[PDB]
Amino acid sequence: ARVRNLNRIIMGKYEIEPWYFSPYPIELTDEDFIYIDDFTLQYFGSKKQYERYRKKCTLRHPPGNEIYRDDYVSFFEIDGRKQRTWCRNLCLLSKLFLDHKTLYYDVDPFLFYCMTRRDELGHHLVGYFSKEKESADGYNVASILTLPQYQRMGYGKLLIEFSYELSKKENKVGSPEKPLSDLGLLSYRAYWSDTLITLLVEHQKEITIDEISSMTSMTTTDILHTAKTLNILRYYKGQHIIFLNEDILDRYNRLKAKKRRTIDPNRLIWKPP
Ligand SMILES: CC(C)(COP(=O)(O)OP(=O)(O)OC[C@H]1O[C@@H](n2cnc3c(N)ncnc32)[C@H](O)[C@@H]1OP(=O)(O)O)[C@@H](O)C(=O)NCCC(=O)NCCS
Ligand code: NA
Repeated sequence: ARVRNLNRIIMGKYEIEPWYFSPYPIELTDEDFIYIDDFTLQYFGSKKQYERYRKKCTLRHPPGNEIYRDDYVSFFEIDGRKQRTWCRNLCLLSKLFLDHKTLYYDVDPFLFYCMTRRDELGHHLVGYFSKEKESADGYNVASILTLPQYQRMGYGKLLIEFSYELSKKENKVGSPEKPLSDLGLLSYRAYWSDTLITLLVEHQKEITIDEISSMTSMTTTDILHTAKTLNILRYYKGQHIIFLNEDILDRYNRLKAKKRRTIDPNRLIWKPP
């Protein structure tokens, strides 16, 4: 009698191996897989069951409002209490790639921003980030995930950038909830670095902290830590600023050569609470 652990999930054409344990309310059996519908995120212990439900009429994108949509990606705003089942299913899936996450069942306190790539085949959920409706610490991101099959493609950077666009529209500075996983922190540092580097070449050669905070919603702390790592912290005309140098132009051109996608602030049609 084999009592196996969840060693792989079937999502679309991908067979994915979990990084961490997730509290799926499933029976332990001699099999080590479950099916995860790439639309409803619902889980099944048998291909047959998955099949039965695949046939039923359902939307082909996240159950939320599409508040951002460009030729590359779309962002859907989902309210936990308004879509408990779907969101609980999203947290269960997310917990497979996070060392720690709050009780997946309690989704009412969060707002979920899900990102999709649109193909001739429709919407494909590639990542998302959650956010506390009310955060005592002003965190603008609770948990953030790029589905593993789509990692290392720039989507995570898009997710972080979008989270900052909400904060800008909200007229508040924000920072991701601490502590961060090594993966998340390295993604954030790359993002903070690319942002200051782009601001210094496309906006102004010298920028004060307030100006950077105003244009990016980044916190003083994250701005200063980033400016120090790049060695661009200086004092000019009475206040601390970040300045442009040769290394920056170089890094910028390299970044640009990578021809990456970004978030167009003008395409965010959204009003904060
Ligand atoms: C942290 C996380 C969101 C990052 O997401 P991601 O989709 O991999 O992020 P990005 O792709 O934007 O990261 C940029 C990296 O992708 C690489 N990349 C992007 N497009 C590429 C392409 N076409 N060819 C080669 N590399 C590419 C970048 O070069 C960069 O590599 P580097 O980090 O060594 O410099 C993801 O690892 C994740 O969901 N992890 C599990 C959850 C977690 O730890 N969350 C943080 C807790 S708050
Ligand atoms: Na996080």
